[PDB]
Amino acid sequence: NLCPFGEVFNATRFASVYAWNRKRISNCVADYSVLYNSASFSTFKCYGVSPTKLNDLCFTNVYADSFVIRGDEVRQIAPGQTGKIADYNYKLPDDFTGCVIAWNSNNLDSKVGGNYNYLYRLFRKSNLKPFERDISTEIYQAGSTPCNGVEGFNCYFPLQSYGFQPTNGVGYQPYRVVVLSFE
Amino acid sequence: SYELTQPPSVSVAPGQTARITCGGNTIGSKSVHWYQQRPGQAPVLVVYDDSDRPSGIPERFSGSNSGNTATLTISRVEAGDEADYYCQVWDSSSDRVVFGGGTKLTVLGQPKAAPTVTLFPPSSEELQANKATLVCLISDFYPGAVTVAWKADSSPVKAGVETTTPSKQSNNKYAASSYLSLTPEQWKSHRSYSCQVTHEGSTVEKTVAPT
Amino acid sequence: VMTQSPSFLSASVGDRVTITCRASQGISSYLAWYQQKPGKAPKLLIQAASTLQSGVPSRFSGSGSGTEFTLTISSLQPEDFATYYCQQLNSYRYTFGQGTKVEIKRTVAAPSVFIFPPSDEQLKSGTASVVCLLNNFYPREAKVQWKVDNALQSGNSQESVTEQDSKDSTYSLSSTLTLSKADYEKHKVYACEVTHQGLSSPVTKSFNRGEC
Amino acid sequence: QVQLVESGGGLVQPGRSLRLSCAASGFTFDDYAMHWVRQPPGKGLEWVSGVSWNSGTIGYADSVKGRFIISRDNAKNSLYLQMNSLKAEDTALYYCAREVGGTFGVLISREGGLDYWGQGTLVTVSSASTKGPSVFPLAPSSGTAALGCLVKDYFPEPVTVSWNSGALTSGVHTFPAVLQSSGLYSLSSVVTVPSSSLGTQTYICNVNHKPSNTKVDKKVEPKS
Amino acid sequence: EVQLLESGGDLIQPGGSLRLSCAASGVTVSSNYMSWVRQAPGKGLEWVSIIYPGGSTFYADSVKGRFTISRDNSKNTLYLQMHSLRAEDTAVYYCARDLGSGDMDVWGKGTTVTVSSASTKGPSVFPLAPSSSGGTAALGCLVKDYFPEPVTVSWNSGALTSGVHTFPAVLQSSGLYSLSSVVTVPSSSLGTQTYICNVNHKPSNTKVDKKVEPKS
Ligand SMILES: *[C@@H]1O[C@H](CO)[C@@H](O)[C@H](O)[C@H]1NC(C)=O
Ligand code: NA
Repeated sequence: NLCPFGEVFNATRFASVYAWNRKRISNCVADYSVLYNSASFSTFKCYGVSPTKLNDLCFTNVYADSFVIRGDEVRQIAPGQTGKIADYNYKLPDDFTGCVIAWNSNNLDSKVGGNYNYLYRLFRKSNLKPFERDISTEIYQAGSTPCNGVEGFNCYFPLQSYGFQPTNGVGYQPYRVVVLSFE
Repeated sequence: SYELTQPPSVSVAPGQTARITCGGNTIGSKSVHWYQQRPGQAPVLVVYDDSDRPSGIPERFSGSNSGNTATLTISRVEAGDEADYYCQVWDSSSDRVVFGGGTKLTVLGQPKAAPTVTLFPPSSEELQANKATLVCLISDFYPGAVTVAWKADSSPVKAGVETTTPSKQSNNKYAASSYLSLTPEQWKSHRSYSCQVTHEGSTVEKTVAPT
Repeated sequence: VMTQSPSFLSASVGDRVTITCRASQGISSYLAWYQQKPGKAPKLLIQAASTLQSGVPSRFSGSGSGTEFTLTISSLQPEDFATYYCQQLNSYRYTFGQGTKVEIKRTVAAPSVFIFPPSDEQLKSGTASVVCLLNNFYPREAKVQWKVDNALQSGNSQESVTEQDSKDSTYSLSSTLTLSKADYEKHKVYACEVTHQGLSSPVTKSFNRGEC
Repeated sequence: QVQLVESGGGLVQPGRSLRLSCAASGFTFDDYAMHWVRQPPGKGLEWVSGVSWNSGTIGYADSVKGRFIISRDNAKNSLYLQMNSLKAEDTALYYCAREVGGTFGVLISREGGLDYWGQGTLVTVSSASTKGPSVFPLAPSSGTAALGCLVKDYFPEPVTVSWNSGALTSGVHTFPAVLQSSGLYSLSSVVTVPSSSLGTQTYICNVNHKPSNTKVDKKVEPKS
Repeated sequence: EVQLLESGGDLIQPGGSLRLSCAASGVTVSSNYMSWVRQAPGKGLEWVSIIYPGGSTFYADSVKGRFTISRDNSKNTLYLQMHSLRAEDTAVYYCARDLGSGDMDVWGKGTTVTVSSASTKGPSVFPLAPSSSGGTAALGCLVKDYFPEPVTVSWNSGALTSGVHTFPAVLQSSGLYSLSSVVTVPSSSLGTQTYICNVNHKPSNTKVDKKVEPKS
C-alpha cells in the first residue's frame, strides 16, 4: 500500500522540540510527488539526495521526526549547525542523508494568551549526539552548590516555554518541522 | 472553561430504568462518553460517542445526546449496577478534557443486613512493646450507617477511640472498623472491654477479656 | 537597530520617569533593562519586559509588548540617577540600546568664570596654553568663545566637562586655548566669553599679556 | 494483554517535584493518545493532561497549567508526567488511560473514548514524615475461626496485605485504614478459616509499605 | 560570595594580540552562558562574544574572525583571545553570566583595554597661578602632553579635597592627552597655606609635585 505521510505532516498537533517525536515508516511505497510538488512548504532542503529523483530509490528504513520551533531556529535543522536547538534539542549528524521540511504554523500553534504545549530545552551540560532525545526534567545546577531538585538561584528548570503569540514576528512564529531520514 | 453538570444522586428500584443526565452548553455538538466506577476499582468505559457500547457491555446500557442534555439510560437495573457514573466530552475551545461531577447510582429495595462484629484483644507482641490496641471490625451490613460505642467493664469510654466511615463493599454492602488505644495497665485493670455496634436500633455487642 | 529615546532626561527626586525602547519589528516580550552608574558595572533591573529582578526596589516598573517597550520608575530616588540601557533578548545579535541618561533637575546656577594665562615655565617650552574655567553651573549647556585681540578663535581650543557633582548637582567646564610662544606674543588681549542661561548677558574674563 | 503499569508515586513535600511514569504493553503504543486523570479520595475524576501519538502536548488543567509537563517515549512504550511546585490540592490518585478515536489518533477517526485504565499510583503531598508500620498478629480465640493482622501507625497510604504469598484469598477481607488523631494510618485484615485447620495450614500475612521500604511477613498462630 | 574578577587589560599597538581572563567564584563557568561585553569610552554597551554551557561559541560581527572565547574548567576561568586589534576596540571589557535568555545578572568590575600606536610619555605639570578670583580664589594644575590614560591628581597629598574639580582629559591633535585639575580656596589663605598638586602617571613611572603660588 501507500506510506502514511499524511499522518505525520497533516497531524493535528506536533511535539515540542525537546521531546521530538519519531515515526518509523517501512513496508510501503512512498509517493514523494505529493511533497516536492507542494507550494505550501517554506523550507525544503535535501542533503545527499535529489528531491525529484527519490521515487526510483529504495531504503531499508525511513524515519520521520516532527516538532515545532521558532522561525529563526529553523536554520539550525541542518548538518554542522550550532545553537540551543541543534545543541540541546535536535542534532543532525554531519553526514546527514535526508530532507528537512518546514512550514509556517502561526495559524495553528500560536495562542493569544500564550501556548503551553511547545517547549524547548534551555540548559544542558553537553551537546546532544546526532538523533539523541533528552526529555529529562532534572533541575539544572548552574552554581557551585547542589539543588536537590529545588529551584532558586543557580538552580533553573532546564525547559522553557515558547509562548507563541500571533502578534510575534515571523522569526518568533511557530514552524512545524518534519525531518525525513534515509539509510 | 467548559463545565459539565450531572445530578449528584439517582435512585432506581430493581427492574426499572435509570436516566442520568449530563448538561452542557451545546453538548449535542460534542461526542459524550460515560464511565462506570465501582468502589475501589478503576473507571471502565461503558458508553462512547453518544450511543456506542464496547465489547462485553450488556445491551441494557444506552445513551442519547441532543441539544443541551446528554443522557445515560440503563434498563433492567440490577443491584450490581450500583456504582458511580461520570460523563466526559472534549472542549475544543479551551483544549481540555472535562469530566462531570459524578452521579452515585443507588439501587433501592436492598434488605437490611445485620453487622458482623469481630473483636481482637491486644496481641502479646504489642503488650511487650508497652502498647495496647483493641480492633473492632464491622462488616456485611446495610445501610451504611452505624454508631460504635466502647465500654470498660460496664462504663463507657470516649478517649482513644478512632472509627472509620462506612465504605461500600463489592457486594454493595458496607464495612467499617473502630480502634481503641489503651495502655497495658488499663487493659489489665478492667475485667473486660466491649465493642457495641448499633445499627437500625439493633445493637450487636462483642466482649474480650485479658489472657 | 534598537532606537531608544530620549538620549538625555532631566527629572526631580520623587518624579515618575518613563523611558522608551522601540524595536524595528515585533520582539514579543524579549527585552531587558539595565542601570549603569559612572565607573560601575551595569546592573540588571527587569527581564522579559515585565519581570522585576529580585532585590530591585518596587520603583522600577517594566511593561510593553510587540514593538514598543517602556521602563517606568514610579518614584525617582537619589540613587536612581544613572544611564539606562535596553537589550533585545533571545536574539543572535544581543543588540543594545543607545542608552538614556537620567540627570537631576535643580535651580539654574551661573558659572564662576576664571581665566589663567600660560605660566612662565610653559612659555620657555615654546607653547602657550590659556585656560578658561566655568565653575559649578547648571544646566550643562554652556558656550565658551575665545577672543584674541577681539578675534574669535575657532580651531585651536578644546574643552572638557565634569560629571554632575554628587553634592550640588552642578557641572564644571575647562577650556584650553593652545597657542605657541610666538603666536602668543604677537597679540595682547586674551579673553573667553561665556554665555549661559544663568547669565543676563555674556560675561567675559580677560587678561593682557605682560601685565600682572 | 492490555495493561498500563504506573509508578513514581509516593510521599512528596509541598513545593518539591515528582515524576510519574506509565508503561504500556500489548498494543502499538505509537498509535493512540495517552492521558493522565487524577482523583482525590472520595472526589470525582479530574483530567490532568494528555499527549497524542506524535508526543504533542494537548492542554492542561487550569490548576496544573504551567507546573506539570507531560511527555512520551514511543520507543519505550511509556508515558511521563513531570510535576513541579506541588501543593496539597495535588494529593490524588493519578490514573493513566489510552484513548481510541481521532484528532489525536494516528489518523482521522472519531472519538472512541478512554478505553483501558490503569490501577493508578497515589501521590500524597504533605510536610509530614514517612513512617513504617508495626505489624501485630491477631490471634484467634476458640466451625470457623477468624484471625488477622494489625498494621498500626504508618504514613502515608497505601499498604498491601496478602496471605500466604497470595495463595490464600477465600474468606479474606481487608478493612480500610483509620486516620488517627496522631496523623498516622492504621489498618487490619481478617481471614475466616475453619476451626479444624489451625494445626495443618500455616497462615502468614504479607504487609508491604513501599513509601518506607517495609515488607513484613508475620506468622499468625493460636495464643497459649 | 558571587563575583567575577577579570584581568589582563593593557595598552597594545594595533594589529597586536592580548588575552583577557575572568576568574569566577560562586558560579560555574562551564555550566553557564558566559559572555563578554565591552563599553567604549563614553559610549553604550556592546555584546562581544558568548560561549554556551555545551561549548558552542558565538561572536559579534565587529569582532568575528579576530576574537576567540574559551574557558578552563579546572580553574573556573573564562578567557577572551584577541588578535589583529584595532583602534575602535578600545573599551572597558566585562565578563557576565547570561541567564540563558540573554539577560546578564552577574557582572565583573571590568578591565580596560587601550589600542593605540602612540608611545608612552610622562606629562608636564604647569601651574595655573591664582590672580584676580572674586570672593574666593581659584588655582589649579595643567597636566599636559601625556599618553596613555590615566593620570591621578591630588592636592596637598590628599589634605585638600573640598572644591577639587579634576576634569576629564582631552585628546589633543598631537595624539597626547591633557587635562587640568582646579580647586577653589579662600582668598585670605593665599599667602599662608601652601598648595601643591600631586600628579602620578603609572605608565611612565612619573610622579611630579608642583607648587602653585600666586603670580607677582
Ligand atoms: C494535507 O491535507 C491537505 C488537504 O487538507 C492536502 O491538500 C495535502 O496534500 C496534505 N498533505 C500531506 C503531506 O498529506
Ligand atoms: Na531566563
